[PDB]
Amino acid sequence: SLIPPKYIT
Amino acid sequence: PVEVTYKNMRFLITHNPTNATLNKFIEELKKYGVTTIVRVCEATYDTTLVEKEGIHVLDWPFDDGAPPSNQIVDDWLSLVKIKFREEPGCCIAVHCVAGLGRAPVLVALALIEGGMKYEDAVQFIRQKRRGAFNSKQLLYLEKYRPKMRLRF
Repeated sequence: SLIPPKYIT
Repeated sequence: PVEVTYKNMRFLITHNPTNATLNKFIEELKKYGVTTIVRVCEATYDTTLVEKEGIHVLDWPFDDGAPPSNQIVDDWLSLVKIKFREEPGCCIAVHCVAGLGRAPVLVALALIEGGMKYEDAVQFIRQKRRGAFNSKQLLYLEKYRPKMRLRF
């Protein structure tokens, strides 16, 4: 329920 | 993990931290002033704990031995001019999946886009990382022509 989201493109 | 600076820039290439050290990594990273980390290779870990600690993680990959798009260079170039003028003394970490991989290539661009010839940047880098820029990469940098909109 966390994983690596963030970033943009 | 190695580091290279030039003018207002200070980067820090690193090794894809395993989940087994993420806690220590963060501690290392924060001891350098690293506020951002660009992952240009496969992502093998969560970012919540990191982002928890004011450290954004941008994910802009591209196949090693392959020119990093056109977008990726923009952002990189912008990111670099911004973050540095915006956070005086801060570091920016770039890391790959295996080891160095293609990470140097960026930093190089950062140096090239800063008034350094590609060789001047290749040397400046191989000073910290014994062997980097496999034959192919050396070509990319060589062909690469800068936009050159970096004020100092």
